[PDB]
Amino acid sequence: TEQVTGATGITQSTVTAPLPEAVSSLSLAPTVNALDPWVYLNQTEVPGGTFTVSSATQPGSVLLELEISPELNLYTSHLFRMYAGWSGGFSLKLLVAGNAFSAGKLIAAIIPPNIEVPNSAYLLTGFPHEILDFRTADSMEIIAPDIKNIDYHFRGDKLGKLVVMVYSPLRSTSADFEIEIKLTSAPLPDFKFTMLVPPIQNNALPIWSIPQAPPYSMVNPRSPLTPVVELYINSSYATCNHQLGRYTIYQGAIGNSTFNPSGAWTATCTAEAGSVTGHPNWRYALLDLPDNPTFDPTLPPVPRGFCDWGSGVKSGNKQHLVCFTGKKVEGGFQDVDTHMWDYGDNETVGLDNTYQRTIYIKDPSLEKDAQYLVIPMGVSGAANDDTVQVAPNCYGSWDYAPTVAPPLGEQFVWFRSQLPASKTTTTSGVNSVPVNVNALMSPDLMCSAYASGFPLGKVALLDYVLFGGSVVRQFKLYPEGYMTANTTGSNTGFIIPADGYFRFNSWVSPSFMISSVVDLNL
Amino acid sequence: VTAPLPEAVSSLSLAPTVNALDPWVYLNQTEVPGGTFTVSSATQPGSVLLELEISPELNLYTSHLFRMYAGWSGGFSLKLLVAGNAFSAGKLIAAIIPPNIEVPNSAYLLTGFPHEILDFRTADSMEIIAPDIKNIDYHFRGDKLGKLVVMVYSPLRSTSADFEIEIKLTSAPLPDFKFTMLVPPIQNNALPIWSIPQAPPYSMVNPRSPLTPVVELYINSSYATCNHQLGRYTIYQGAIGNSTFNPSGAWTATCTAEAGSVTGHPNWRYALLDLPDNPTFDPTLPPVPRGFCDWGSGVKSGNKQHLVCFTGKKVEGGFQDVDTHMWDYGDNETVGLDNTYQRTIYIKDPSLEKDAQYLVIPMGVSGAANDDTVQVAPNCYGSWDYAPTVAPPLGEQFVWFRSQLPASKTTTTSGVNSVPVNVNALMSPDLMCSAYASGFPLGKVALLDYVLFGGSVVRQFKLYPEGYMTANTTGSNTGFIIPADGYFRFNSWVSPSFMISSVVDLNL
Amino acid sequence: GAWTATCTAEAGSVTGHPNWRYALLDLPDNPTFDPTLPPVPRGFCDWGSGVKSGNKQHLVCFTGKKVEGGFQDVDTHMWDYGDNETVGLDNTYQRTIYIKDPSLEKDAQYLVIPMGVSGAANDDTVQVAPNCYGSWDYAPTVAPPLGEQFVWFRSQLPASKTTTTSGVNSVPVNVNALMSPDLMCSAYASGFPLGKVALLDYVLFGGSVVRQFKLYPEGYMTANTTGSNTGFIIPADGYFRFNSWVSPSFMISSVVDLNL
Amino acid sequence: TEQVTGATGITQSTVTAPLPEAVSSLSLAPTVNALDPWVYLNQTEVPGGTFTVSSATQPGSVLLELEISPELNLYTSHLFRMYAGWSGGFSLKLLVAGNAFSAGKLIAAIIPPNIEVPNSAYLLTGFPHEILDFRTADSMEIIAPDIKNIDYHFRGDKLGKLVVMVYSPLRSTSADFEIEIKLTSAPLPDFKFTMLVPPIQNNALPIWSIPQAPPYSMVNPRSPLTPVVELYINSSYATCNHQLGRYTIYQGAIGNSTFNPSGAWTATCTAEAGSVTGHPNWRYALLDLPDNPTFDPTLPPVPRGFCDWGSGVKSGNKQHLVCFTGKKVEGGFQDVDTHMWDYGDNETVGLDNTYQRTIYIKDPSLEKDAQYLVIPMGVSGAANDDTVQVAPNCYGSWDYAPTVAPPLGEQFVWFRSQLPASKTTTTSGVNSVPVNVNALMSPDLMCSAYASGFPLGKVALLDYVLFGGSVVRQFKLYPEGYMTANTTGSNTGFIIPADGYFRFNSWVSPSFMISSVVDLNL
Amino acid sequence: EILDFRTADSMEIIAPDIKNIDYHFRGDKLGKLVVMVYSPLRSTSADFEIEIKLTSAPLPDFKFTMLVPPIQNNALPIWSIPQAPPYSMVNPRSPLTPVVELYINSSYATCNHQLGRYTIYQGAIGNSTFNPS
Repeated sequence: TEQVTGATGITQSTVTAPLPEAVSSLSLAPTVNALDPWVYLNQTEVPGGTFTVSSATQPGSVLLELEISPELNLYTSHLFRMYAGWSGGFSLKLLVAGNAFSAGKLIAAIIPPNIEVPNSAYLLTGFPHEILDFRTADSMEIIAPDIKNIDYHFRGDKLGKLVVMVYSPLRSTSADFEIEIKLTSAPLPDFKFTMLVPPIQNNALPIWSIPQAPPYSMVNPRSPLTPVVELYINSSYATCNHQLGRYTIYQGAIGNSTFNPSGAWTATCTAEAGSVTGHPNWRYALLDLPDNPTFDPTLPPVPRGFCDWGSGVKSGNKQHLVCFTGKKVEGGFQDVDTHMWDYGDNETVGLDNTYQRTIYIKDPSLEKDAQYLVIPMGVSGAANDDTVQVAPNCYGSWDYAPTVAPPLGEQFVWFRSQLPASKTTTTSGVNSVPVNVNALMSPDLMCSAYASGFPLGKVALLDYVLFGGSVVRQFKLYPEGYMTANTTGSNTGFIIPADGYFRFNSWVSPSFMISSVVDLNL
Repeated sequence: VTAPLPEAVSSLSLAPTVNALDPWVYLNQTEVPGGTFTVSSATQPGSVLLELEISPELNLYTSHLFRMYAGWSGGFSLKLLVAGNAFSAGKLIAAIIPPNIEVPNSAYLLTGFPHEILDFRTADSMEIIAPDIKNIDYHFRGDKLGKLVVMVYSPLRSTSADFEIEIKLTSAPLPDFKFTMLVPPIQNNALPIWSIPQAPPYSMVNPRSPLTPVVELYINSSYATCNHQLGRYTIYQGAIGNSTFNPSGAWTATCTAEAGSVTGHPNWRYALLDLPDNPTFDPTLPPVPRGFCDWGSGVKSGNKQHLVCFTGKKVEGGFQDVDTHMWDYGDNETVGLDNTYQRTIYIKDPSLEKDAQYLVIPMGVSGAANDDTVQVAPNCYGSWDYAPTVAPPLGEQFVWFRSQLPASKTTTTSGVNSVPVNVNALMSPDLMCSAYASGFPLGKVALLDYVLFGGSVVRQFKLYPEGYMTANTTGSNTGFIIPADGYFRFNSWVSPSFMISSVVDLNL
Repeated sequence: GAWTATCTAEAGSVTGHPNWRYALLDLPDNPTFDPTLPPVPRGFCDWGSGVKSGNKQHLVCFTGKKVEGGFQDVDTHMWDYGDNETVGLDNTYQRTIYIKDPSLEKDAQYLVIPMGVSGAANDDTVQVAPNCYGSWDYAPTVAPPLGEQFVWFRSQLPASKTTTTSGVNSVPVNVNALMSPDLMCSAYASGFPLGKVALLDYVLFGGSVVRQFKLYPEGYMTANTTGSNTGFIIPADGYFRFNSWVSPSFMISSVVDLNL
Repeated sequence: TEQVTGATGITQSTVTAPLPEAVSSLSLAPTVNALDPWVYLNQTEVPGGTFTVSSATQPGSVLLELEISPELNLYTSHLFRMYAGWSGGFSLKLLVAGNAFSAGKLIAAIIPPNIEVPNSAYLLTGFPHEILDFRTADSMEIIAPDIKNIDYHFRGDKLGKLVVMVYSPLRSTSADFEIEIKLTSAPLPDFKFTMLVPPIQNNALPIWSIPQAPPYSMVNPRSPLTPVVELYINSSYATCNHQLGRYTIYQGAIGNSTFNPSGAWTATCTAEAGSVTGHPNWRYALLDLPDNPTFDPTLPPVPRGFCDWGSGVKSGNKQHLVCFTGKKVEGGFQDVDTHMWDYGDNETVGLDNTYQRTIYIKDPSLEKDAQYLVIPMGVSGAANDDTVQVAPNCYGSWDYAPTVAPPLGEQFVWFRSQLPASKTTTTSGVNSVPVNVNALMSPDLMCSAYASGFPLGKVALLDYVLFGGSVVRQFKLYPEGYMTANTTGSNTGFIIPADGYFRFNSWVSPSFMISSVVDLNL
Repeated sequence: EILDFRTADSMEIIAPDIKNIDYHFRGDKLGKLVVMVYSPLRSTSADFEIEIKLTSAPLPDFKFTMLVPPIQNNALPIWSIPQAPPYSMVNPRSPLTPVVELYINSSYATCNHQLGRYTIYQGAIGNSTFNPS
């Protein structure tokens, strides 16, 4: 069908099925559960279906990739949580923003299941497909068939994918009119469910309901016992090699990450003899691991969720970590006092800043092979926020969290925590300096995330309401744990408030660029 | 096509009295109150531009009749007008929202609802019938209502025009639409038409600076946000904070004046404001007397910043030897007290009597204080529902009621010399007059025409329910002025997101 | 806003009791002294304390020499209207006014804050506004229809006496205003039916006690009163509410006993 | 109906009647005079029907306002002069300039009679109406009905109005393409006249024929006996408070304005005793008013059309007015001689510069209560063109002409007159200085205006032909008397020639802005 | 409907059941019947209170539904008081002393007692108890 615009211009509401539909008989299905007709009639936006194509996007890179599955339409996905088996295709719609002054083509091809998706103008046309002009636009209705060899799917079956790619780049220099694409779908008339079953499955919940709580209520994994004073963003902090604050939906807490940071914040050491030749006698001590009684590489080499300060790579007499320390005694501990301690030993690499039992202790009179408390508390010496930020190098094979960096153009938003500075009037020899701690992610959000497991291949785009809805920033939360925001400026000290009320916006693809922009320089 | 969901004529048999309407009301078409919004490339995707409800408010004729009637039924034939251009890129999807049903943030989900779409480029408006979804034979007053939600089916990719598009909605009750239960024409619902009496702003009063006529209107980018108390008013909540409908009466005040001296620098003496309105210093009622003062000259300036005041010892019959005296708020040397809202204040008089009421007339300001300093109202923190600090939506600036404050100098050694300054009042009770007279449609903004030269020049301002007016400004300047000729006039109801078509060049 | 005012303060000497000097009110609203526009600045004052009292009756005022930026030495000063010794000028509306200050500069603007009264002046004396005659369509004098009395907005004016020899001491008195702009607010908002008087109910004790008043289009409010008293007062609790449109001849069913 | 443009673009010739037509039976009409069919077929431009809408015009302000009456179409109006009663509607056409690159809507609503016309996008849609797009344009044919409660109108009946307003503002930044709107009309087939009557009525003549005469032939009311040396324009001369040169079509000559300025230029005074304390003894004198023998406020306080120089507000020994003066004697006057005279007295305000009998006279030996001639002649002292321009302040209740200022953007064009300077070689004590006089309007034009009374609510747009048609300026003549031109520059000394040949262009609304522009700076 | 005091004949006004719903449950919002003095007693020659009684009867269409056991929290239309002399009643202020008589005193303008106070809705108020003894 075709229609003219308000005046001039021409827009086509194309409908076609690039690949024929082979409706299954559902004979093997024990019971073919029907479905509400108004669901077929109604259309919904596919998760991650909103991809924007500008004149800068390279031609050939795929912008959208959807598995033909009940997850496409919200209603069908929610029902699929009720049922067990599903069948039938989907009527996907491509809503395009056509102006008749733009110039370019997009191509939508249905990739069969178990077939790799290529990304190039060439080499992608082979698949059954359709080409949409940007000047025509308006709702190319793709009848995405249900490519099947079994009569109806069970959970986990590999599924065909619809992929949209820039067929011909946008070039019309009408002053950078980007084209936004919305994709919607709904079950085809042939779609049917089967085998009703209690509604608890592995489905990612179609909408993840964010508990309306503020960040300052959240705990700081790297700095428990310290409220999250504000959310924070820095350009310099490219990567994050932390092991205490790191959680993911799939693998759970990683490395030293724990869901009770305050609970595990404490640790103990055996205080083995010997010391390095530093001006203050730094007696060695080995952290005792309740979970690793038999020291082996596959488990962590330090107590779960112990410490992540990692002040200096070669910190000698300039930087230190300060901690309460007391000798274990009947009941509790003996005269617990603050002391300047360090990871491993400065004298040797691989131990200067790593994760191992061996650690410096300021206490000159540290008893040989006596259990000693250690509370990392804070930092002293010449440390600063960035020196704290760099976590110690973790090595071995103890499933430690790999260091990660945000996608180009985005930056890691952190849960900034203000660390009080403890200073002694008497000559205890130790004076913690004011410092701050940044946490990649807090377990509180991750709890609701685990409840509403992310849909595979999608990314939680959470918009952060700050001033009662007047100001709404947008942070992209990745399933790996880190949260990122699209930033244009280049500043290290830019701040975000801690008003709260995180809310779920929609499911977007990792490549998706946040429409909202945070000017760090501003 | 035109009707995504066919209307279900209700038999109304349950209605005690079927109140028909003039057929010509159905025949005629007209724009709807508040059904005006601006869509622009700067708009955020997935953000509902506008939300309505199938209700007699859609048609102004139907609303006017609704003031007479208690019950009503039927949908609304709605026609959507687009101020589009050829360069425009995008489509609009309007999805009728049955009551109790939530609205998805995505157009791909809005498509499921009974909807209908046009193109920005096409000129002929599209007609969408928005049926009334009823679970009862007819609809009483105050019940939940199905919503009409307009969403940009496609945002502005080309954006070659780079100027927003105006949308206006027209509605018509369906032939099946019927009223019932005739009642006296007095309803809490907002009147479709707001009639603003012609009163020049100078004819209005300045809450911040009584006794000084509003000399002009002011615009300033520097004054990004408003934290004032006296000026603020609200259509719904009435007066907020210290603000009162009589700034003149509340201007006077007094303090018990306990015999105490300043601690950091004992050149001043401490006095506590009595609270006739608040019998006891409660954390919920205002800490300062109703409508007293919000100069906030000093932030930490113990001496350089000072407020003037006519002060006198209280005696039988009246006060004593009322003389100018310079004063401050709380403890200048104290954090949380140098500039806050509480009883303690500075007093210049070296001699202050132990617990004697002193007249307090804030009068004016002294020292190095300036307009910028006074514009910053004292920071007040507590649990007495202080008036919240507000700022205009991005792209719009506050318009204030500028007032001129005369200076006062003394040759004799009274030690007080009031520096000349200006004052800015957020809103006027004289405009709240007609505001309260005619209610605001919920979640809608009044668009006011301000006429200066007998109609030759008009400035359009948005007046929000919160009580603050804004103007679209392309430029950025600090000292921009607007005359006080007057003749405020109501234009239309617009959504808060609406952008004023007219623009004001501040750099001019 | 109109309360403040200024006078050119020309070099004129008082007659009768010396030590006072004449001053002319400047007319920012009225550029030039005209027989049609008001002779005094808009909304200046109408105290009219004295009728022929050269010294017994007087008005207080905060006055200061006008200079760049602002006024100078704003101090209380005793003042009056026109020529207290002159018939047709003692109590009228003309730029000429008494000034207590012995030192008045030749043609310098002075701040004029009418503030309050002084001397023998009392509430009755202030209640009599100065007689104004001319062609400037001054507000006509009005009286209530027989059997009804005006209801006024009483206000309290604090006194002020000085220990230092400033020579000015304000006597405490009250003030009565015929109508309030805060009520004319809604009056203008909703016009009056032609030739009809609004009958409004005034509620004092949360509805326990009500008082019916008529609000005439001329601005004055009246109440039917069987008794006759001078000092009768009514609480200011509030809650004015419109009852019904009535003809001017209407007699309020409710009655207020003044002797009570 | 619809039609495409030369290529692309789309234009609609809409026809519709927003309000139904109720044709009267004309039963009560004694005789229903028919009307020439070709008049119905033919279309004409309505007076004031050419209103231009640009992207700067505020949305909401009404641009056009036409009473549905025979005055709309020229032919019908001229016939209506022949007849007595009229009936029937009109087919109004909206000719729009649509480009398909513009963007905006205008709204035309038929206001019923005796109903106030509002001006706002909202609050105006209630009336029966139609919305025209600027991209479609081309002749929306509005069938303006004849809203009647009487079967056929008599003269003076209130009539419904068609009002056109900016429904949606023009914004298309195609480099300031303003849109010009022409409105034309013609009687509907039902239109009929009745009761033929001799053709002399109160109708404004449909076209006002300007007598082809030059300004220098015109007289200068403020300075008779002095030819109008040129037409003149000044930025500084904002308002005009003159009482000698002021005429209007409706109320006739106002204040001291007279149709024989030269005839009344003379006056006489009684020369009452007393003088002010100025260095030269300025004897007082009271002007005798033939029309005001009993001095009363309602009539003027000075002789009709006496004097308007008004040199100085506080002119003492620096400025004066000079006039021939002679003592009345048997026959004529005794030794009439020039003398420096003044309005009222400098010593007092309200008399310094006002209109009253009392006036200064230079003559030291001015006889008490002796009639004396006064001929204002010219000016002396330190006067200049602008000091002369300011007329004296007029006060009282003698129906004096109110001071007026032009609409914003326009300026008062004047009839500049060059005043010869009389200088005495002998010590007569008086020396007139060269000066000029500006006149708001001359009675000569107003004579033809009275003949062709202006249509109510319209303004005479007269184009001034100067160089034989090569140069044609445009001056808007308001019925109040003043003539104005749209000026862009800001200069006080800009001049217009006195070639002549004023010609009538068309009837425009007061809000109308002259298309032609005069650059004062140029 | 409007009635005049002077007339003795009763005026019948039908009080319709305004329903936005098929039928009412217990506790729903209901249309109110309001009686107001249309014109005041300006004459006041009587100066005595005029008593008003209201009588009602269900309209023919009036109908019930959903039979249920007869127990509801609503107040009974008729209140039955056992015949008990006040001296047979107990005095909270002074137990052990029978209520000798009922007392009126103009001087006792207001009551500030705690023990005596009782409330139908709130039961005992302040120190008051159902067993003063």
